[PDB]
Amino acid sequence: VQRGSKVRILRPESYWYNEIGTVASVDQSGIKYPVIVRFDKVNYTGFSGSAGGVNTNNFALSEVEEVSA
Amino acid sequence: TTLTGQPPLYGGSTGGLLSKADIEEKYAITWTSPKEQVFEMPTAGAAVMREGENLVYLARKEQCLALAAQQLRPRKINDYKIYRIFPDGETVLLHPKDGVFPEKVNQGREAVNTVPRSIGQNPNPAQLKFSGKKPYDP
Amino acid sequence: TYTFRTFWAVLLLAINFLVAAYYFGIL
Amino acid sequence: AHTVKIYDTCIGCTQCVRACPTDVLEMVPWDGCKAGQIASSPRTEDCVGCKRCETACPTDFLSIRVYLGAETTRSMGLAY
Amino acid sequence: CISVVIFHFSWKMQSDVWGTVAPDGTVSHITGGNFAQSAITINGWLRDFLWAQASQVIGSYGSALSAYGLLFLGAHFVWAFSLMFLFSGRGYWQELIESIVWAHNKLKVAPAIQPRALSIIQGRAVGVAHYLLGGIATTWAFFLARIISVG
Amino acid sequence: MALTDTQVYIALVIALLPAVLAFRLSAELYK
Amino acid sequence: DVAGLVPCKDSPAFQKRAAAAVNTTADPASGQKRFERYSQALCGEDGLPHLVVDGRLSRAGDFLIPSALFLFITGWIGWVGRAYLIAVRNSGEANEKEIIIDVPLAIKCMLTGFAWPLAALKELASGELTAKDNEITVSPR
Amino acid sequence: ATKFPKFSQDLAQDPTTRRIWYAIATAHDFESHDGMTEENLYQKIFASHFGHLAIIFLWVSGSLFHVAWQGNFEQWIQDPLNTRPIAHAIWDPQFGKAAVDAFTQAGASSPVDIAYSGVYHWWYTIGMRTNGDLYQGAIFLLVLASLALFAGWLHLQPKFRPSLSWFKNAESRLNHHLAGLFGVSSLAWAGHLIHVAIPESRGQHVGWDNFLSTMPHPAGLAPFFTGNWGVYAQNPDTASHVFGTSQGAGSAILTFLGGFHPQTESLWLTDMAHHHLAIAVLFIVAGHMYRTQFGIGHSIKEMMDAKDFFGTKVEGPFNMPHQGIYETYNNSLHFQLGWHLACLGVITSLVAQHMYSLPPYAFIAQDHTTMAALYTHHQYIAGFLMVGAFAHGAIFLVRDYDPVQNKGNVLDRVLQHKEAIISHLSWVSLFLGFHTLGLYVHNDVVVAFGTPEKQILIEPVFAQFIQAAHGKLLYGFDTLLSNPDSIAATAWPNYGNVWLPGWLDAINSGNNSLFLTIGPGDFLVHHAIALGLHTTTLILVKGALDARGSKLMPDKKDFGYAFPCDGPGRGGTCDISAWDAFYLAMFWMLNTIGWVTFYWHWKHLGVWEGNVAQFNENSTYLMGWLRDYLWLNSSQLINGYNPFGTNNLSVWAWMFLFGHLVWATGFMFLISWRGYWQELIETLVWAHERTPLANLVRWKDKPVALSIVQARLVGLAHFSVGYVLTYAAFLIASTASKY
Ligand code: CLA
Ligand code: CLA
Ligand code: CLA
Ligand code: CLA
Ligand code: CLA
Ligand code: CLA
Ligand SMILES: CC1=C(/C=C/C(C)=C/C=C/C(C)=C/C=C/C=C(C)/C=C/C=C(C)/C=C/C2=C(C)CCCC2(C)C)C(C)(C)CCC1
Ligand SMILES: CC1=C(/C=C/C(C)=C/C=C/C(C)=C\C=C\C=C(C)\C=C\C=C(C)\C=C\C2=C(C)CCCC2(C)C)C(C)(C)CCC1
Ligand SMILES: CC1=C(C/C=C(\C)CCC[C@H](C)CCC[C@H](C)CCCC(C)C)C(=O)c2ccccc2C1=O
Ligand SMILES: CC1=C(C/C=C(\C)CCC[C@H](C)CCC[C@H](C)CCCC(C)C)C(=O)c2ccccc2C1=O
Ligand code: SF4
Ligand code: SF4
Repeated sequence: VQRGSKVRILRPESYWYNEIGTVASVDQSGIKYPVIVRFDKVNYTGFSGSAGGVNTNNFALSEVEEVSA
Repeated sequence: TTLTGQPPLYGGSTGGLLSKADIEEKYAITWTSPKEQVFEMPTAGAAVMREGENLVYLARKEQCLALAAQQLRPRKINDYKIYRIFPDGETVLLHPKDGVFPEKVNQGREAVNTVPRSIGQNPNPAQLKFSGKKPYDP
Repeated sequence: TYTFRTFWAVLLLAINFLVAAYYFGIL
Repeated sequence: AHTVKIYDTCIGCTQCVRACPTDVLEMVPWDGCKAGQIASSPRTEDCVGCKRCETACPTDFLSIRVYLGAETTRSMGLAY
Repeated sequence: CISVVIFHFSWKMQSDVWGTVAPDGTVSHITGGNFAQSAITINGWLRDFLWAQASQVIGSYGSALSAYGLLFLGAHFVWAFSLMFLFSGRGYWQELIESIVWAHNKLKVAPAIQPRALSIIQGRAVGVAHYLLGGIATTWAFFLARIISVG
Repeated sequence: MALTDTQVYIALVIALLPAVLAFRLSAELYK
Repeated sequence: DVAGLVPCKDSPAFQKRAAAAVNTTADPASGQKRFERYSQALCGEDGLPHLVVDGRLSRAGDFLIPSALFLFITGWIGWVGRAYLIAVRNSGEANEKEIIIDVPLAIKCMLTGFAWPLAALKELASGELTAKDNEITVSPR
Repeated sequence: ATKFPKFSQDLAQDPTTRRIWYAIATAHDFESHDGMTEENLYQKIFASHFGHLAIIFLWVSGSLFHVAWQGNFEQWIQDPLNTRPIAHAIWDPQFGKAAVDAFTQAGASSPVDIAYSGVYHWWYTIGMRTNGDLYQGAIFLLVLASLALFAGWLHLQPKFRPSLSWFKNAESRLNHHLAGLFGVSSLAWAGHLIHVAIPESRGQHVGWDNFLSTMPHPAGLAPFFTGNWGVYAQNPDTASHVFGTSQGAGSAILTFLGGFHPQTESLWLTDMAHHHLAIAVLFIVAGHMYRTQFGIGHSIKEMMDAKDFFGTKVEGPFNMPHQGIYETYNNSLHFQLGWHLACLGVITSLVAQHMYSLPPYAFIAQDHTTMAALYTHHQYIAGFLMVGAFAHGAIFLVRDYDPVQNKGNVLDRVLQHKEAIISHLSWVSLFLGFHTLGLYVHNDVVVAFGTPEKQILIEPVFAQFIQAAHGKLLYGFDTLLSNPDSIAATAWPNYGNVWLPGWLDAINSGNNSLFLTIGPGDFLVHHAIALGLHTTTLILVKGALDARGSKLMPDKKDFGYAFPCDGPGRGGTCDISAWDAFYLAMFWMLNTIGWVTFYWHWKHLGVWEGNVAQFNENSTYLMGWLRDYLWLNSSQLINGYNPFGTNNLSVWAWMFLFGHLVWATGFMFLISWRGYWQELIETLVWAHERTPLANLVRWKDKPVALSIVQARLVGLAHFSVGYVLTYAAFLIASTASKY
């Protein structure tokens, strides 16, 4: 993928499964999960009572499907 | 071993050691303070840090680490050492083992209990029936 | 194209409306 | 003892090690992420099971996983 | 603590102090001195204080005192509503809100502000607020209807 | 009629046998 | 007449409790008009206006006209809300809009709920009503 | 380490009191024990079944022996409407003279308990007439329990341990249970009814001493090797028959009269024997279905895997994919348990719903308190069984469900659309709850303000039409079986209804509880039951379906069925587990069964006293349920002991208060949680260790607070025990102080 490409998540354990997010970076180095995807629906992550979550996560290229360009 | 350090000026408390310290195990935190200061003990109350080496015996490792994290580190003291002491007198260094604190990556440290997959790639309990195998084995 | 499920639902609806015709005195 | 397993989605943010109250986890070298470090658990005999590490973990789902198992004096947190 | 204190107060006044004086000067107490012999057993407290004196708040419908019977029932409801928040935990509620979110997502109606279960502390606080309101209001409606109809 | 003392005693003596069978099943299930 | 029920007119219990009508409102009559209205209903043994929910177009005013009234009003409400939620997801300030309602847009989506069912039919025709199952999140299994 | 528990070393090295508690709670989870293989697993299941069978036999033996020994069985035989059955004798040294006098009842000299099981009526209906017959039955069940114990011991002997292939033989088990258990046992019971119960009904003693020499029918065993069957039905027992005697006695042994015996007020015994014959023949036919080892037969696996309808495509049976569901059923014991508990709960509830309205036992409809107790008992057992069914479904889904072996089938599509399932369960639950609570509060409010005419009262005209369709001409529907000219009433081609006169008299003579008259109160209450069932189902289905994983916890399968939480991270995860959904649904099931039993009891009190207007006018608001049902009928219960003396209701007043105590004690475990109590026990440990003369004695296991799941279980158990004891006390005392 490439930065700014809307992509769908095929990671079942992920909060954003079957949902779209913009790619913010693809790591050029050979790591297992190079793609940074920034969503707008925040996570569950945080302590109990904390009003927020993360909107940024890491995925492999086999766990990300480019819908747009 | 042979733990050196003056006891901090503490009047004692009912929250300190019990029988478990004397027959099962106890812990000691030794640090060095540049000055005589005040710190809150994990067994409640104020205590006076002596200038030089201070030695405190606590009942749990977590009490020693809470003492190190909420009292020593915000008072710029980062040379503490936490030991486990057995009833026979054997002393084992525990917290800053290889000299570097655990939250700094240190060459020579090996990985224990690292699973080379994700949470989603864990097997199913139905396939992972009668055996010693658990869903998190490497 | 929904043929099987439609047939079974229409059958069940027909049984419902048959009991309704019993209810209302038509039958 | 409780079982702490570290999964390779770890980004090596060290947040789990900084949050452990009983010094169970440590950073070790690893070329699997940009940070160059993976969390590890050499001292799971000292694990109490508070799951502060999973609270501190920013990956989705968590790279660190605590599985509560057999209870000892250390894992029960008994000062007695 | 305060419920038992006000129960003791109500029964002791109604049995040994409050009442009517005759022209000759004889005190006819409201519950006729049952406290010395009934308030020593839990059965006596249930019978001659809680069963007996609640007759006024439950026969209260159709009069000037019907609202106290309505709030007696409504406060019973709020007290029992509290126990949902008190006995349960937010993992269940987050999991159930998740399927309701799926339903909303299907019809393109899931909101921008993500639905969450109440936090653990918030669930405890809602439970204790409902419990206190329900119990206190039940006792309040009982007390008011009983001592207005009889006193 | 009524139960006699002998019928009650015979009931105790007869129920002594399921006691031993229960003990045997418990000890075999324990293994 | 259905299920052993009688009209309130030839019901002795009904007239007995109508002879003791309470006054709900500040009308001098109040209960008299309540009871003369309730007389057309199907009363029973207790002399109370029992309701039948059966279609039964003679006794349709007991469910069916209120049923249509409720469904129209509540579907108006739901369509207005759906239209607003769909129309604020376009702006990136949606989360601000759900706590701070954009009132002109609120009235705009409010006033079009008068044609709430027909439009939904077109949506049911179109496919702009239900989201696809591959565009919505789901837990593992 | 300690020896106990042997089955789990993880608990054996535990140095705390928790080691005891968890062991008691994991002794019957054989699969999770150390050293468990499928063979030894299944063999332990088999022996535990035999042990439980023996316990059941000992229990019935005890009931029979105490009725024969300390009961008044024969005195109750001679006058079954005006004599109280005695359960057993009381021996409490702490009794005062007043409680000895108060419990000296039912024609006894000593303190006794009044039996409310209805066992006297069932034993009188099945031909037991003296104390000797009951004593013989007690010793025979003492023999049968011994045989079951010996069989359980034998099937763990090395030579007699059954193989796993034997346990996994569903075809053979289905055949031998439908035709052997279900068929031959029903045939034998029809044989008992014809040979013993019907002769003792007609005054004749057919004991074991003369049953070979006493023919059931005056010219018998000739008509049914000839097709002349009707000879056994020619003269039915007359409507002037006095039960236990030959006055007006008929001679038929298999009739289809329908309705009730008029004097005994139960169904006919000959009709029951004929029912059992029909059921036995049908069940032997049904058990003649599956292929075991003789070539002929069906096989379930082939049907489940079948994808051919005479050339058509078909995804499977009903064009629904069914591969591996045979394997899923037969390989998972928790799937089997959940299914069997659901079936058992359904039929237990059907037993409850059928015994009150079709009383099967002699004069049991006249013993109002036993009928109340039996209905309430069986409905609570049914609710518990349904909750257990769904709990084991959840346990199967966490521990035994293989998605590969279920890839494609019906279970997989359920797991596909579990969110739509749970969401529409939520919708119907909120629907029912909002509207039922609203109509009730509207009725309450308008009745409060002196206007009961403003009550929204909805006739249950659909169920009234069904009652009419059974024959009740009260509603004036003029439909099937309530019109004498409908083709359902006359059965135009065969003209073979024959049940219909008896049943029509039964339905259109209000002296019974066969399809009681219902009104707007019954409508509102039935919607409360609908709400309760839907919400308990919702909790249990959300727990089971989302037990393998959630969006909050997408690895919930790896943590097992029971775990406290995943901690306060990710927003907070209290009660996230599938065990915790069971724990939540138990309260809902208790509330639902309390609703059904409140409804049954208030309606039947209004029907038995004849003041049916009480229920039909006060059950529409909810102060009617508090005043005219709860406040009123407790009045004799609460005066079970008072400052003036003790009645015989002192037991039920004491148990009423005891149940209130246990129920409120559960609220402690359910509301206050662990870390408070752990910190408190820490100060107690400090106090004990620093107290002189007390530090000489030390604990062997370190005192810790109860675990999170443990105290959830403890609070639920206290809540349930208090719930059940309080309602049983109220039921028995409010139904036994009058009738
Ligand atoms: C635009 C608002 C809106 C719409 C179109 C829906 C629509 C739906 N809901 Mg939802 N809901 C809402 C708001 C809404 N809801 C709010 C605010 C809550 C929190 C109380 C919920 C909680 C909820 C639950 C628990 C469930 C649903 C379910 C459903 C579905 C079935 C219908 C139903 O159960 O009615 C019931 C809805 C309620 C009782 C919510 C109260 C109604 C609120 C007050 C209306 C909101 C209007 C909004 C505040 C103002 C918009 C106007 C705008 C111009 C400013 C349906 C598609 C069910 C489902 O899962 O699908 C089958 C279900 O189980 N909803
Ligand atoms: C101080 C209060 C008190 C006490 C201690 C008792 C005690 C007793 N009452 Mg009682 N009773 C009381 C108040 C009390 N009563 C009051 C206020 C009334 C109203 C006036 C009554 C009216 C009453 C009646 C009518 C009867 C009794 C009877 C009995 C006896 C039961 C005999 C028995 O089977 O034991 C066994 C106990 C059980 C089977 C229940 C125990 C279950 C527990 C909760 C769980 C145990 C399981 C667990 C695994 C065991 C652990 C291991 C264990 C083997 C060590 C018993 C001696 C009965 C009797 O006389 O029997 C001959 C009898 O019918 N009482
Ligand atoms: C004729 C052959 C036959 C018969 C009679 C049985 C009978 C039985 N088997 Mg078995 N089995 C057989 C062959 C047979 N089996 C074969 C060939 C296999 C190899 C595949 C098996 C493998 C097998 C296994 C693995 C197990 C059994 C078990 C059982 C017991 C079932 C549980 C129970 O006791 O409740 C009996 C239930 C009823 C009598 C009726 C059920 C419900 C009815 C329909 C409702 C009607 C009740 C009625 C209204 C009563 C009125 C109530 C009032 C009188 C109080 C039961 C006695 C289980 C067991 O408990 O082990 C000891 C079990 O573990 N079987
Ligand atoms: C056919 C019936 C049946 C069978 C064979 C099983 C079998 C099993 N169940 Mg199960 N279950 C059932 C019905 C059944 N269940 C029903 C009806 C319910 C609803 C309540 C449940 C809900 C359930 C849950 C939630 C769980 C099981 C679990 C299990 C497994 C382990 C049992 C264990 O060790 O814990 C033994 C439990 C105890 C020893 C505690 C018993 C509580 C006592 C008896 C209450 C008595 C209160 C008090 C003493 C009464 C005093 C009265 C007096 C004061 C007057 C086992 C395979 C567990 C499992 O392994 O999950 C994976 C599990 O967590 N069951
Ligand atoms: C009287 C006590 C009580 C009440 C009313 C409820 C009510 C409810 N439970 Mg429940 N529950 C209880 C006790 C109670 N519970 C206890 C003790 C437990 C064990 C811990 C449970 C465990 C439980 C579980 C596990 C679940 C529920 C669910 C539900 C909801 C289902 C919706 C429904 O069926 O009816 C409709 C709603 C009502 C009848 C209440 C609303 C009343 C009015 C209309 C609301 C407005 C109030 C009024 C205007 C005042 C406004 C307030 C303000 C002005 C101050 C509902 C709100 C289920 C659920 O959420 O479904 C998706 C769910 O899964 N309960
Ligand atoms: C978490 C729950 C829990 C559990 C399951 C246990 C369990 C146990 N404890 Mg422990 N304990 C606990 C909490 C717990 N404890 C706490 C919070 C403290 C304070 C720090 C202690 C301090 C403690 C000490 C010092 C000891 C134990 C011991 C024990 C063991 C023996 C039980 C006993 O002494 O009964 C005691 C009996 C009672 C408490 C009942 C009160 C008795 C009253 C005074 C009179 C009743 C007698 C009367 C005649 C009864 C009639 C009998 C009848 C059948 C004839 C047992 C396995 C003993 C042990 O480990 O042995 C080596 C022991 O020495 N415990
Ligand atoms: C969780 C889970 C589970 C469980 C489940 C359950 C628990 C269930 C159930 C269920 C149920 C509980 C059911 C049911 C049913 C019933 C039915 C379905 C019926 C019916 C009916 C009918 C059909 C009838 C008809 C009729 C009538 C109406 C009357 C007259 C006669 C006739 C016959 C005609 C399992 C294990 C699988 C696993 C998976 C998951
Ligand atoms: C006749 C009648 C009756 C009955 C009824 C019934 C039985 C029914 C049904 C029905 C059905 C069987 C249905 C269904 C369905 C399906 C679906 C699928 C749905 C839907 C929905 C939706 C889709 C919605 C949407 C919306 C709108 C439109 C607006 C607002 C928003 C929303 C989104 C909510 C009664 C007797 C009661 C009464 C009388 C009349
Ligand atoms: C029921 C329950 C919930 C669910 C409770 C929730 C979600 C509270 C919120 C409910 C109301 C209905 C939210 C209202 C939403 C809108 C503000 C409504 C619009 C209001 C206009 C109509 C005026 C928990 O989250 C929970 C958490 C922890 C322990 C126990 C429990 C618990 O018991
Ligand atoms: C009161 C309470 C305690 C304190 C209770 C404790 C420590 C148990 C002490 C019980 C003593 C040992 C007496 C128990 C007597 C029983 C009647 C005996 C039954 C034993 C069976 C094995 C037969 C908790 O530990 C706890 C933990 C988590 C959430 C809530 C709570 C909670 O509410
Ligand atoms: S669960 Fe607690 S003690 Fe164990 S590794 Fe995580 S933070 Fe450390
Ligand atoms: S907190 Fe999570 S991502 Fe960060 S180092 Fe620890 S395991 Fe890795």
